[PDB]
Amino acid sequence: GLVGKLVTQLEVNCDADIFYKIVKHHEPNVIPHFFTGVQVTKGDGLVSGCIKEWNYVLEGKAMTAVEETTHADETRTLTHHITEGDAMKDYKKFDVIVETNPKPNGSVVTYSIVYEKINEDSPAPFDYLKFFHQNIVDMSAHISSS
Amino acid sequence: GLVGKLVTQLEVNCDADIFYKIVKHHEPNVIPHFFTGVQVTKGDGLVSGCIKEWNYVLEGKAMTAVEETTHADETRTLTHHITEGDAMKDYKKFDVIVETNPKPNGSVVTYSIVYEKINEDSPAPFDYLKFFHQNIVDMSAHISSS
Repeated sequence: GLVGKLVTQLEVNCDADIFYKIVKHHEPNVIPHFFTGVQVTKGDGLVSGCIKEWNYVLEGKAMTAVEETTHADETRTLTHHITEGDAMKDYKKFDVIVETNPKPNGSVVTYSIVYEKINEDSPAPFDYLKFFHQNIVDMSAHISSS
Repeated sequence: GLVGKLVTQLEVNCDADIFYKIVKHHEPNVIPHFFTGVQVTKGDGLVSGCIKEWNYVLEGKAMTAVEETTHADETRTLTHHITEGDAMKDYKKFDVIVETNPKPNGSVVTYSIVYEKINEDSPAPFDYLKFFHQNIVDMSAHISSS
């Protein structure tokens, strides 16, 4: 089982398009972290994404990652493509996809971690899944109606 | 974020229908556990599922659960419906759905935990997700071609 996907899906009381625009322009200050990096444009001058080098602390351990982020407004989807860092000691591929859709009924938010392990001895990224989950729960608790 | 779903999805080198029949009739002896219970029939005499009371040790702690299992051969789906036990101290609802499908390309196996927390102070079931993940990885490593 070398190729796989972990998912955490949450219901949020908020319109999908609004919530996506919030997620797209926001990060969890309690968590030690910062980034440096650049904005990417499509060629008309308006940002289409970013490339960031993160310095962060996960389960007590300091780590780095380089991620390229792209977005698709029409499907309310953010994609983080990790190319380098501590995660690449365990994974050949590590992508994080964030989707927001309206309930058939507010909204449903889906974090997916699409991964390929280096070898069988690599863990699956349950530590990252819980991290992203708690971060989006925290951000969702500071948003409210009206 | 009280209602949600956790998913672990794995690729396995095995035909989907065969793998489903394996999963359907198998349990991880390393893990302390046993069950008692009964078989359920649809009314023609052939088993359609089971109702089991599990005694198991999760992350060092002894727990119990009562689960009703049903299956759908045509969609290769097993459904475990938990009605009682330690998990119900955290969740109003706790269902585990196991699906096996062929790759568009072997197979893709999907464990989903569909949950509703009692309150905001309840955890999401990352401990169960990792447990089910490692159990299906273990079972998949003992299966091989030909």
